[PDB]
Order: sequence, then C-alpha cells, then structure tokens
Amino acid sequence: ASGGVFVQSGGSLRLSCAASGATSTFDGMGWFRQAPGKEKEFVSAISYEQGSYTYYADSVKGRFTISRDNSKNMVYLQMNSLRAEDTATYYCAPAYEGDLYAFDEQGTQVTVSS
Amino acid sequence: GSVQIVYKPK
Repeated sequence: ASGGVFVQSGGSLRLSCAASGATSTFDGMGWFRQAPGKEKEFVSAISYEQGSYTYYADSVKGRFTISRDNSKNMVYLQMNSLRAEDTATYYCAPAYEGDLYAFDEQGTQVTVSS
Repeated sequence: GSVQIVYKPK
C-alpha cells in the first residue's frame, strides 16, 4: 500500500538504472514518470555513445542531470531543486534515438512536499 | 506483441 521516497521541496534525489549496453534495438536508456491521474511524461534519455544524445523534458531542464557509466553498466539521474510537481512514479526504460520503450513495470514512487 | 512508447521532446 503506497510506499515511496519523500523529499522536501528544494531537496535532491539520485536515481539509478541498470544499462546493459547498446543492442541492435536500443542505443540508450532513460526515465519517464507518471503522476497520479496523469499520462506518462518523458523525463530524460541518454545515449550509450558519448556525445550522441542527452534529452530532457522542458519541465526538468537545468534541475535534472542524466549521466552514464558504461564500465558499471549504469545510468543515473540527479534530481536537484525538487518541487511538488515532480511528485510521480519514475520508471527506467531502454531508449532508441531518445524515445523510451516499455514492455510489461514496478517503478520508484517519489513524493515532493512543498 | 505490445509496447508502450514514451516519446522524446518535440
């Protein structure tokens, strides 16, 4: 019954996602989110290839930073300056040319309190 | 058989 992370407004959180590496199908990894009663929203995506793509939703630009560590097969999302409107469940997904592809889901629930 | 796509920014 509805457990997650709790962060005060202005605070920070780091998410991580396992990132197995590029396939014929996928060339990166990213996050989307879904807030209560709202549709899924793109958050960020990054290419496995250094320098290829780094996309952000306009609502998170400047506050969230995505990065990759290919030696650890991981991607990370540093979420700074959190605000109440960032309250959502966050989901990792593989990317192809920046678009995110989900099959099957789980997720990390995040509540940001003003 | 099925997929959910979440598109990158326009």
